[PDB]
Amino acid sequence: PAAMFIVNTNVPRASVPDGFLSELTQQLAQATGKPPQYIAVHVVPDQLMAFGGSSEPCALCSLHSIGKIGGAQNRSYSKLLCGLLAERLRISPDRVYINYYDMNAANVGWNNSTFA
Amino acid sequence: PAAMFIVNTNVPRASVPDGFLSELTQQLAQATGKPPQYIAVHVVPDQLMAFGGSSEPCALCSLHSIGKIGGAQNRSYSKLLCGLLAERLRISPDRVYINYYDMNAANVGWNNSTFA
Amino acid sequence: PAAMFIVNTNVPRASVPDGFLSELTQQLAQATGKPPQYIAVHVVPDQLMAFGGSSEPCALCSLHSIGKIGGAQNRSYSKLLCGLLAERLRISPDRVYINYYDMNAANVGWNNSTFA
Ligand SMILES: CC(C)C(=O)c1c(C(C)C)nn2ccccc12
Ligand SMILES: [Cl-]
Ligand SMILES: [Cl-]
Ligand SMILES: [Cl-]
Ligand SMILES: [Cl-]
Ligand SMILES: [Cl-]
Ligand SMILES: [Cl-]
Repeated sequence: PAAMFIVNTNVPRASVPDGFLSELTQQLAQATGKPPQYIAVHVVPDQLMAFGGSSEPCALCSLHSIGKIGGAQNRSYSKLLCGLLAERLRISPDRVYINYYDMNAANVGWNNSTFA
Repeated sequence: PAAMFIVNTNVPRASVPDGFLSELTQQLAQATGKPPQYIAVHVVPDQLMAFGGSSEPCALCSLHSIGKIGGAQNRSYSKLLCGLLAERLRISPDRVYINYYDMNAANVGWNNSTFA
Repeated sequence: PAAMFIVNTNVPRASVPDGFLSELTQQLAQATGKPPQYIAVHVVPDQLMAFGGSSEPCALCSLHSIGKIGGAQNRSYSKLLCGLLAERLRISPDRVYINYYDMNAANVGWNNSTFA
């Protein structure tokens, strides 16, 4: 099992609250049902980005996961993650995209091998 | 509908025009047939990169879109995007890769939900 | 053909050895059997990341390739790449993920066209 979440945003680094990586780890572990040991997170502030031609605060994110991806699940993840970006980074949820990827275990490397 | 274009390059931030993200937004809106509101753009300069073993200017890019991806369309997008990168960032078109992704609406989160 | 490898890490830039990009290019050319001219590499240090809730050294990587991706092949790449990250960046192999992508030629743009 593995899942990784990346958020790219134009919000300044100083605006990312202390503990944000830990919150994302914890809340994604809950949402996906995976042990937090297997969750990786990456937050990239201060980016040169635009959404709909506006450079107001926005985010482009991805969640790659071995399983636990699907229509209803992804709706739930989007409510969780957009809520966090709004409440913690002050980004409007209508200025967030999250791309979701269901990875085959054979296509995820870890510890000198793969999960297959 | 949604599309997102990301360009990672070793060219310096000062060499990225201030209007580039808007230029990309408008040209991609035209190319995909989508209103510009649905187009997001992310440019990442000053990267540590090599292309073919050389660190002359280069770009690694991706275009993710809900639909409007396919053999012929992608041939056309490559001309558009190579043209823009050549003119505005001074990158030779033979030092550009663009990975194309046709996303299912169910796998694109936006505004606390997905597009499905 | 085409292949591209990206490594995102929290390790500082100063700890990435001189010659690291060239080592990645050459080792990936050997591993994939593709000429180095077709291989692009991208290293992104100093990132805000966590792996398993910890911000000890870690890496999130991806290898996109037209072909040369599969169960056994990916195991082999993971041993190679984790080995390099361990010896050169001092990152433990159990704090590395590598996502592997077999791209269709029609979905890889280069030089005003695609590979199809
Ligand atoms: C024949 C073309 C499509 C090709 O494979 C490439 C060529 C030619 C010169 C064989 N150079 N090159 C550099 C980076 C990526 C791809 C290529
Ligand atoms: Cl589901
Ligand atoms: Cl996969
Ligand atoms: Cl098409
Ligand atoms: Cl998809
Ligand atoms: Cl294989
Ligand atoms: Cl593909």
